[PDB]
Amino acid sequence: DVFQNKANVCWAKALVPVLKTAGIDMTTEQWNTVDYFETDKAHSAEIVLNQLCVRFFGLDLDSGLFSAPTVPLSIRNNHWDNSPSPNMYGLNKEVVRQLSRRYPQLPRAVATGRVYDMNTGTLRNYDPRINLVPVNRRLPHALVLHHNEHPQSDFSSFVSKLKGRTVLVVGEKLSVPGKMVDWLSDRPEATFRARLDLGIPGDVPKYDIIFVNVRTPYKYHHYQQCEDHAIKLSMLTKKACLHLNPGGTCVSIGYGYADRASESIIGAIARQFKFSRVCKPKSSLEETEVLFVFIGYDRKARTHNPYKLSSTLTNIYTGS
Repeated sequence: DVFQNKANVCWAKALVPVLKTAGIDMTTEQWNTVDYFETDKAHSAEIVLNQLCVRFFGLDLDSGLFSAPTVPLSIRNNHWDNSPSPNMYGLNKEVVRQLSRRYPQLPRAVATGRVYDMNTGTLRNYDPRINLVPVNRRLPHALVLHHNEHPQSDFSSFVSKLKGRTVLVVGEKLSVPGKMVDWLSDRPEATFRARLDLGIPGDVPKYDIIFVNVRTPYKYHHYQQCEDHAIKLSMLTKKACLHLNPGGTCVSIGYGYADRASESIIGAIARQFKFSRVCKPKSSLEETEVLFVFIGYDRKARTHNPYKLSSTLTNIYTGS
């Protein structure tokens, strides 16, 4: 039983038959290379599928590699399962055929659940470091050249300088001088105590400022860190838009949008605000770290130009 001692990995479950269409059989050890499996947290089966697709085959879901409507990934009662729905996935053999000209051993990889090393064209056993980026994806901004191990960033000063009276801090505790601060976290001392992997609870009230004080560990690459953070942007940063007063502000720790989900999520958040920017205060030490800044929450219809935030991210990360 690969899911022994796990209570919150329905998503990994649901993925078994999807992954099986590409010959993949994940062991417990291999499942532990997914952060949320190891820490036993609620996750999106779809984001995880994209992660595994890249690691195994060096390609993300926009390649169409899993676009065959074979197995459903569905949500019922906030539980992932394979119950019938119009949200289906599976190895697409036509797509495999198209890709085989450029990637001769890819059909064998997807037949036998082996890693297609985009670097060598040769087959490997599973290792999350072999394919660090999807080769099919045009990255919307540059990624950092070097990552180092710094202490955590102290954002107290930054937040205290924002306009607004009422603050909700989500995640790690933060003192904010001169403002009222509610605290949402899974700790006994929190104003609102809840499991943050289940998102901002519906019964949390509205605020002037929401600061998502949540980090994601760097393991292999900026890409990995970014895609592991994506679910938190969905569950916290995006849900935070429902907990803002008119004209309110949401600020969130992030790592850009290297992956397709982060990009989509950020775009959908950005459209609900009059202003959206990215910055990296002097207090932000970890090289991949940035703050997404969303100012002036409204319900107005509005297009978003992703080139604005992408330009800024490229500048921050390349020192340009």
